[PDB]
Amino acid sequence: GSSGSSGLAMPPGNSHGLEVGSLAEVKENPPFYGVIRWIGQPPGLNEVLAGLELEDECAGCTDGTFRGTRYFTCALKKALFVKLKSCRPDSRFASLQPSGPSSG
Repeated sequence: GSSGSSGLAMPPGNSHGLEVGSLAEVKENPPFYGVIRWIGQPPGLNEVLAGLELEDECAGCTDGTFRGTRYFTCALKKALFVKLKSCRPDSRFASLQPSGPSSG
């Protein structure tokens, strides 16, 4: 076990903690940010693809449809699918103890 304070780490699993609902980041040329939506493998190519919904409307993306198979419901031009294995936890909106003194 790693020597720290925060646990819930499963490197042997996916990478750290990338699941539906949680924010993640993809390592590519265009630096963008999106939250996970659907995580699965289409009928043909076995690969954990986590559907990320881009906050910014970029021309070229889809409305949450991979290979003509809608997994979730999102806006138009704000759904980019990527390999979950090549994803990174996004702590852009991660909070830890809003206040110091917890003892009321």
